[PDB]
Amino acid sequence: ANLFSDVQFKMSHKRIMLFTNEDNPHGNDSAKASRARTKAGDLRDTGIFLD
Amino acid sequence: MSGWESYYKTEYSGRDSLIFLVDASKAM
Amino acid sequence: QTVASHVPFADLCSTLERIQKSKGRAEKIRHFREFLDSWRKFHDALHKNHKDVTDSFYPAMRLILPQLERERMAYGIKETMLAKLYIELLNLPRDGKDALKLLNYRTGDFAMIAYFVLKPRCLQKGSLTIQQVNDLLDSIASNNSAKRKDLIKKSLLQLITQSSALEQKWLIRMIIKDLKLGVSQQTIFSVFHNDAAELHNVTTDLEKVCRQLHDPSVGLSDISITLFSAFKPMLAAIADIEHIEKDMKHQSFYIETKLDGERMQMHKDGDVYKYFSRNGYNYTDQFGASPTEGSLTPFIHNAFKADIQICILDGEMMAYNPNTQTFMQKTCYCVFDVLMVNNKKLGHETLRKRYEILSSIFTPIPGRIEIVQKTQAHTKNEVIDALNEAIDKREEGIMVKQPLSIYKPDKRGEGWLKIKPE
Repeated sequence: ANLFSDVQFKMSHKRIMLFTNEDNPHGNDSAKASRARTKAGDLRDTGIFLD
Repeated sequence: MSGWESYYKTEYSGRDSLIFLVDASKAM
Repeated sequence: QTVASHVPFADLCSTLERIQKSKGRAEKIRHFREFLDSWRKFHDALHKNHKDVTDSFYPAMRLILPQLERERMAYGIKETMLAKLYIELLNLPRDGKDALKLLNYRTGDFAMIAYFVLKPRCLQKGSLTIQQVNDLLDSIASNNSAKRKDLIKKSLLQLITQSSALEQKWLIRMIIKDLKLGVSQQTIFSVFHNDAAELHNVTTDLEKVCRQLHDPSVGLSDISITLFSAFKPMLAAIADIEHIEKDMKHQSFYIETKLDGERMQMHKDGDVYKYFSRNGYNYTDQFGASPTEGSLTPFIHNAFKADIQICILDGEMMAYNPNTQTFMQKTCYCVFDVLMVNNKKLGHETLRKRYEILSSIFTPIPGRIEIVQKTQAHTKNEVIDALNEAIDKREEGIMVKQPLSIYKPDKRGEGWLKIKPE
């Protein structure tokens, strides 16, 4: 998100691609899962489109 | 030597009261 | 090796939260005392091979009492600016609930709203010590003075990203200069030291208060008197005889014959004799600075016993006529108080110990130096008789002294009482 906010040009599409083979990264901690959920929700509200 | 952790620990009387509640319904 | 470098900010934040949560003042005082005792013990254990290091409780005291912070100028970021900066840095949605809550805080303080907003986002354990927080705040203040908001934003982002929600709330409160821990500044100073509030008021500074009043045992009396230094002698207060017995709680007192002499102070150290007046003027030239010079100094060098090497005394200077054995009203010296002997300082000791040690300073010798005549009285009739004797002797009046009274330079009152006919 900080990188996105550092672009002075007008961005029509803001997209992120996550290359990872893991499906349960935070399996040993739930607080990190909630933090990631909140951050993803904030990015979605802002207009960032994630794959 | 120690550290900051060692020094800084982690860390019948009265009167009875009664209220009478009475229904004022028709059946009473 | 500052202690603040080893004390995490999280510990201070937790202590403040515990103080605020506690309802009774006793619990808050206990928490603050425990924190202070831990800090002092760590400081003592760290600076073992010390050289009077200038490290004190200032790093934490300034944060605990932001309203007294004078070293750092205005940060330039108030509640509205803080809410805005939290909005940009956290990349919250401008229309999202958190953004409106931060902005619409009814210009339930802003700190609580910020804590609630940051709770799901911030970490559970910070990594910033007190020294780092103070450095960041100083950088923010300096950049605000220099009109450079980029550095302010960077420092705020660092603080936000390296602290927990509780730490963020406490930092916000410190920046706003509004803590409201439930204990007044006077209580905090009192628990810190018994003579802290008055010292802060007279000096108007915190760092000096923190450093000078570091050891609880050492009071203001010890530091108020120094060798080869001109301090302000105290003075008595006029009182009426009719209520004299009510001045000292009907306890035994000392009656001294008042002498119409100039009040001065003197320091002896080997073959060195220093003199000073009530206003700090130096008159050592009048009586000389060495036993081989002056009129009064040569005749008093032998008076002091061998056991006395370094001493400080205060008394009255007058003129004496041996021919008539009389004292001329407005060289003879009367000594009635000793403030320091050898290494130890007598300021803490009450008047009784000073009087007891006075007899061990030197052997009185009429004409040159002696001990002022005085007696012990506990009745109004004794005071009346003493006043009558003084008047018959042409003396101005009487002095009433309370043995329990302690040495408090630059203060009016206490056991020093001055009785004159009226």
